[PDB]
Amino acid sequence: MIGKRFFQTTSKKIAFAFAIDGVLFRGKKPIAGASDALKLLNRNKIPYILLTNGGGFSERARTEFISSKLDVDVSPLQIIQSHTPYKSLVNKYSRILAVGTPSVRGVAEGYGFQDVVHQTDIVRYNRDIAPFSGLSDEQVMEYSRDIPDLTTKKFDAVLVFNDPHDWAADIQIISDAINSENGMLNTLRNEKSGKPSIPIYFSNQDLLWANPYKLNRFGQGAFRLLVRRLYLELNGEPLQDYTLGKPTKLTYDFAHHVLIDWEKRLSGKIGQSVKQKLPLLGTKPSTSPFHAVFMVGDNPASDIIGAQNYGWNSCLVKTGVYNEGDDLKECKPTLIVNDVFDAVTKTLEKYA
Amino acid sequence: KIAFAFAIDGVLFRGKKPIAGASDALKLLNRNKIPYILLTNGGGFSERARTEFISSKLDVDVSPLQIIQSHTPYKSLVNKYSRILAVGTPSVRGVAEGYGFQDVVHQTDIVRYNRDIAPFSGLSDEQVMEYSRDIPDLTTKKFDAVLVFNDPHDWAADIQIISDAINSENGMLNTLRNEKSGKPSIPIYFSNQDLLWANPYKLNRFGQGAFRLLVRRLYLELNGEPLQDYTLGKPTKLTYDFAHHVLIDWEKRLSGKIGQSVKQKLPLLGTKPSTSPFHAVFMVGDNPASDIIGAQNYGWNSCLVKTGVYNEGDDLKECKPTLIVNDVFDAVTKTLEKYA
Ligand SMILES: O=P(O)(O)OC[C@@H](O)CO
Ligand SMILES: O=P(O)(O)OC[C@@H](O)CO
Ligand SMILES: [Mg+2]
Ligand SMILES: [Mg+2]
Ligand SMILES: [Mg+2]
Repeated sequence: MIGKRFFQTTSKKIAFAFAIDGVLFRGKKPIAGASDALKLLNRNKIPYILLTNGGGFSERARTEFISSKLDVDVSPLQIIQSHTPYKSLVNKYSRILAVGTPSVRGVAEGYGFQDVVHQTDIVRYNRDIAPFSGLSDEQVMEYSRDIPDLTTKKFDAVLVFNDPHDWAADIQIISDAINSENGMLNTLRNEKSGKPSIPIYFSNQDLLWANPYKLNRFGQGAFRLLVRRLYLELNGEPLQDYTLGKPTKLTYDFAHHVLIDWEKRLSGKIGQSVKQKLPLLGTKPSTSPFHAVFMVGDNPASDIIGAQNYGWNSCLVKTGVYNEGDDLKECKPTLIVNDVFDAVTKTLEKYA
Repeated sequence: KIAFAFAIDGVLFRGKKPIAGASDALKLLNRNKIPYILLTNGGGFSERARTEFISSKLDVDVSPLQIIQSHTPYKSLVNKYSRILAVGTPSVRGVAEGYGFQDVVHQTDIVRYNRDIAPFSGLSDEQVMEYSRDIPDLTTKKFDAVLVFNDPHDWAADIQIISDAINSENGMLNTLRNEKSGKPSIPIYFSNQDLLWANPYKLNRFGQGAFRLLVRRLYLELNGEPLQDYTLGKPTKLTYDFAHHVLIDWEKRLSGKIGQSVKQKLPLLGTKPSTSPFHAVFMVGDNPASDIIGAQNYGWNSCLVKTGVYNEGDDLKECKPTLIVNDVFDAVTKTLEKYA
């Protein structure tokens, strides 16, 4: 690094994986320096991915939005959102309750799930299932659909894609499913268990996240704690669930595959028109071309501990969840810096 | 003298629909001049509005003076807390104002103020305009307490906003205190700990007790200490004492010792009645964890019905109803035939 320019010093490959909320954006507004940071990497063909516990729309839709806001080209191949690894569950669960904002229905169908039911479809079917739903009539008409065989075909899993926006209904409906008789709507099992009636996946355990507001807000990790609390109260055993998203090894392994394939494309070893193969859930990449990968994040409990457990390096920024002075617990970030631009420039200068 | 205290949900009504025999039961008590109150953990509207609705649907006369709702004893708090966050359905703002609280803020008024405070609020712009108000000095006047009147209908916002108040710097909006503690930044009251209740749906639904467990779980997660909260509603002693006073006074009005013209003095919170003029009071409820254990701990008798939360065969791992019966009419007829 020299002033604003980068200068390759070695053939050793360094890569970055960026969180988005609290690192590149707050809400829909870019963080100062975020555009400059990715422009520098693009200019010098340094591989990076966006590894975010956010979600709600398709990978293409989200990267097109980011590209336009940051004035830089980000490929849909560069992003892993919280629910992206759900692509690998499509052959496992025929009918899913896809929980999230109403846009997750389209995301789930796009991934290939055979029979997607959104939680608003159950409110639509019978308002009295969710007595504390806030949905107005206009919202029910926009969000929900009549579903064939809603009450005669079992649900096979609950997949939480992102945070839904009507939690008294969302929590009631999830609880109904995981305490049902073998996943049939309108049923309740006789026997208590730590094992839910059908499996339930959460894609993000972030208790807190940084949106436009000056104070950290609860995220899906908080939602998960709430579902779990009521499950325990009804069963007397903690809920056996599945978790994906940072800091899980499941998500880091998936992300690592994506990064490896991206670098092959970036370096011209693979054509821009070659379809990308979905990584197998639970598998470590065969190779790893990177001398180091730096996770750039704002949340010690997600980004930093996730990178650390995985064996990646990490930059902790101060533009999101973390404020200087906060207890890092067992986190030892490789660098702590003000913002994403400083993260990239200081990492390249030190480690490249 | 024998008296009755009825739960409403799962005993007299499922949602807005009367349970069969409910009307006949209260008409039987009226015909025979037997005093009763409605002691409910539901709420949302003023005492008068609720009893007018019940009177209409059951074709009987129920006085506003006969009901204690979850939040009725909040009337005793009006000279304690100037500005309150009044949480619940939008009608609870009006209930609070009617009670005499001086500066009532509903949780939707904070969503109106800044949508970014509640990123997972489901409120549409039309709902915000209908439910909320333009409160003066939301950010420069401290909140004095959080009072949960009934279940609100937008829990991601409602939980986020209550969490902000109880972790704030001394009640000021847009602040977060530096030190963790089991003591919330301002006091918080819940009016109903019912984990479950019976609405029109065939399976029991979560109630405010579930909402309370959720607020407490995130408070514990941020603070490492359990939340020091206040709780009212059945089965609490605070609510039963309050109801007992109301029952006493209603019987004095039913007989004639007190004239109808007389304004009813508010029972001060936390005090037991000086007297106890009833041979027996029977609490008629559907929920063992609320109605039955409440009456039992208070020293009242009880009838558990099967038209709400309880199903034949459920374990009653603690409480012992005096009678278990099919419905409210069987509770009334069987109790009178045996204990009157
Ligand atoms: O910082 P990101 O990109 O992982 O996203 C944070 C998410 O928890 C948003 O809910
Ligand atoms: O049976 P009630 O009349 O006390 O009402 C039960 C409440 O939990 C309803 O929210
Ligand atoms: Mg973040
Ligand atoms: Mg709504
Ligand atoms: Mg009841």
